[PDB]
Amino acid sequence: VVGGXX
Amino acid sequence: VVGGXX
Amino acid sequence: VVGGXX
Amino acid sequence: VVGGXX
Ligand SMILES: OC(C(F)(F)F)C(F)(F)F
Ligand SMILES: OC(C(F)(F)F)C(F)(F)F
Ligand SMILES: OC(C(F)(F)F)C(F)(F)F
Ligand SMILES: OC(C(F)(F)F)C(F)(F)F
Repeated sequence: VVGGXX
Repeated sequence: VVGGXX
Repeated sequence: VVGGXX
Repeated sequence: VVGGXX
């Protein structure tokens, strides 16, 4: 899986 | 501001 | 600002 | 198998 942000 | 995770 | 995975 | 992003 991959994820992120802000 | 404050944030993060993963 | 964050990101991750694999 | 491949994955990525951000
Ligand atoms: O979630 C992984 C990714 F990101 F697609 F490569 C997996 F390989 F496990 F599918
Ligand atoms: O965003 C800051 C926080 F996180 F609320 F402390 C500020 F105080 F500057 F609003
Ligand atoms: O992305 C960060 C967060 F999470 F919003 F605090 C930044 F401080 F950089 F805005
Ligand atoms: O996921 C691989 C791919 F990319 F299809 F070749 C596997 F060899 F494992 F199928």
